[PDB]
Amino acid sequence: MPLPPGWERRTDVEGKVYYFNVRTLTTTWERPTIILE
Repeated sequence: MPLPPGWERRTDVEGKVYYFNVRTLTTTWERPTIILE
């Protein structure tokens, strides 16, 4: 499960990891899939 450029994964104080699509500025609990359009 690769992370295409423009994807970052950040951990919150809760110990949770949220995924941020930097390209569209989206904060989601969805693992970076093989390309997202």
